[PDB]
Amino acid sequence: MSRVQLALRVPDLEASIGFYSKLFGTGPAKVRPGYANFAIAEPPLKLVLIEGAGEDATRLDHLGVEVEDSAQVGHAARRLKESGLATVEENDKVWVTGPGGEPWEVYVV
Ligand SMILES: [Co+2]
Ligand code: NA
Ligand code: NA
Repeated sequence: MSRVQLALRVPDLEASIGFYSKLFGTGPAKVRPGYANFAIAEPPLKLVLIEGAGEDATRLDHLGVEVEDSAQVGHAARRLKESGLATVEENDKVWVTGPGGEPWEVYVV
């Protein structure tokens, strides 16, 4: 259906991969320099780890909703705009930002 994407900026990518592998009982789906992600079935979650630049603590990088196909992104894009939110589309993604600055992407992988 759809799942939340949580992207964390972490000070230690390697330590974070080990921790999350244990927490969710599954290994990362993608690993490359400075980046890893996990595709978790239960709870439905795309977890993204971005290595920080000498960061002192983990912080939120961005948030999102991962959907099945482009049509769903388009539907979300139109609904969000009609609701009065300012949006930015990529062509597939739509971006909105919350009042305290937290960015959300609605996207298809
Ligand atoms: Co993302
Ligand atoms: Na979810
Ligand atoms: Na934060």
